[PDB]
Amino acid sequence: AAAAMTATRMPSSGSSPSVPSSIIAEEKLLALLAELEALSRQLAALTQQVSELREQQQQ
Amino acid sequence: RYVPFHIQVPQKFFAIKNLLLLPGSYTYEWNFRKDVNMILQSSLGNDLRV
Repeated sequence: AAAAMTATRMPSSGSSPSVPSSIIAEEKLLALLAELEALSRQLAALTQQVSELREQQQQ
Repeated sequence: RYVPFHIQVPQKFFAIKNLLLLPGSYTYEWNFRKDVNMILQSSLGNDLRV
């Protein structure tokens, strides 16, 4: 009634960026698709000359 | 840090903030933000989502 009455008396907000580091970029990209063919070409050339041992030993 | 707030927000849009609206019924909608970086200001300027 008196004394104190003179003054006065959720779910999901879904953030995303959190506490990780900063990020950067560059545009000098992508030789790498050539080596996948270099590697599998030269791999064949190994077997090709293993065959050239065998095809001369068989003579 | 916790504040049950109560505020009166004024209309800033130039075309209507001073318009003398004549008799009739009018739809009046507005959109309000929830983004604390937009809504609040901090002395350090730190991120408030984090």
